[PDB]
Amino acid sequence: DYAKKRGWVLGPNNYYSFASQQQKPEDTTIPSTELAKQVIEYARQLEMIV
Amino acid sequence: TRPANHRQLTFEEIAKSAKITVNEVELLVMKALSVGLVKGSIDEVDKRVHMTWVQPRVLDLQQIKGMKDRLEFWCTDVKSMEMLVEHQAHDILT
Amino acid sequence: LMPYFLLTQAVRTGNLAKFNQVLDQFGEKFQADGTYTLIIRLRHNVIKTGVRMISLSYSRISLADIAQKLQLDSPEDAEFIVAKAIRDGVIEASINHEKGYVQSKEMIDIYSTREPQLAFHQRISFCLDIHNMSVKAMRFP
Amino acid sequence: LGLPTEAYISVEEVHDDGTPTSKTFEHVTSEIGAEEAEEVGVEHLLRDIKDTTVGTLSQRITNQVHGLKGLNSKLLDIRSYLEKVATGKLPINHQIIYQLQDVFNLLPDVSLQEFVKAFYLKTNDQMVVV
Repeated sequence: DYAKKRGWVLGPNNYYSFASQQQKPEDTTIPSTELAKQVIEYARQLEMIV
Repeated sequence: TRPANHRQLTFEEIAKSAKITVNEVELLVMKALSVGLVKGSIDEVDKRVHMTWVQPRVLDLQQIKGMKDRLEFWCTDVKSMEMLVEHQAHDILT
Repeated sequence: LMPYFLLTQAVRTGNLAKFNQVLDQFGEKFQADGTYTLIIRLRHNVIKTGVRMISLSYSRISLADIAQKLQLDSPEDAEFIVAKAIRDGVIEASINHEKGYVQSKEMIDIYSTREPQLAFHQRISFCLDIHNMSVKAMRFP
Repeated sequence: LGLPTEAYISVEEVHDDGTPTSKTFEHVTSEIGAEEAEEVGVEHLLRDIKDTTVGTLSQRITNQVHGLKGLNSKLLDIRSYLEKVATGKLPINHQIIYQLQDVFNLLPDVSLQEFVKAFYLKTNDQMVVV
């Protein structure tokens, strides 16, 4: 029953199936589109008060 | 041939393609560097050559049609950024 | 001091009998305060603190040892309780389900990659908000 | 987009491995100058319309936009040549152009896990600003 949907093998003693390993994959160095937003916003509230 | 991302050549591919024994590949590469055809640098202990380059080669019309699209992406990208900044900050720059 | 100090003192130590003694003594006061959750859960969640201490000190330990360190008398239920603790998020360790091996997470990677500036953004929001609030309500007449 | 003037000088060339030598121009870099008692008249004429000498985020920010305009202009102008040569409307200037545009596509950079470790500079700007 578990074998039909869950991973591993049904009593094998050497389970083979899909893995539940998780990797962050945060290599990307480009939050540039939003971080630029933030900076422009700071410039926005340094001005427009008169 | 290789797509810039993988510009590191293992010794074994060189030896296989030039039909020479492994112990000699170093000297081959060194000769090239000294004449000035290519200008990478080598690490013998991982046994990889890391190549950056300066020499062009002759190119036919099919490659030209090809690289036109690679160039074409760049202009859409630039225009997207200038539009983002104009909209986000017309308040200040006016 | 009279009830709560005797409690936390019993809790850090492993004396269950003294815990029962204090409970018997001051249950009336505890119910009078309307905070009688302690017997409900505190009595049966003591082992969490022991697991936390183990997390803070050691970094690679054989689970066959925690049993003698936390008087569980068996390794398997120790595996169960540690697994439950990690799922609950009290500790982020990992287990080698092969040879009684419990290992801590990776070392703290670095304290200056994208986690810092996330805080300075909040502090700017605060500071600029305060300055605007201050300047607005100045000199009504 | 930019400057009003161009300057050119005439020189012959080796031209190739072997095709006839000829005479054509080459570009030389150009700049606009000033001198005492010519700038004073200019500054007087331009008094009505003026801009901030340095600017405080109202002049630096505009500059970046202007720069992006210019860059995109050049990149679009490359098409009008390279596309029509791909149509075969005009002959290939194999000798020069393609070698330079191989160099170009070689020279960009990449975000390669080592460069992003120079993340540790953004945060040190912020803990002096914010």
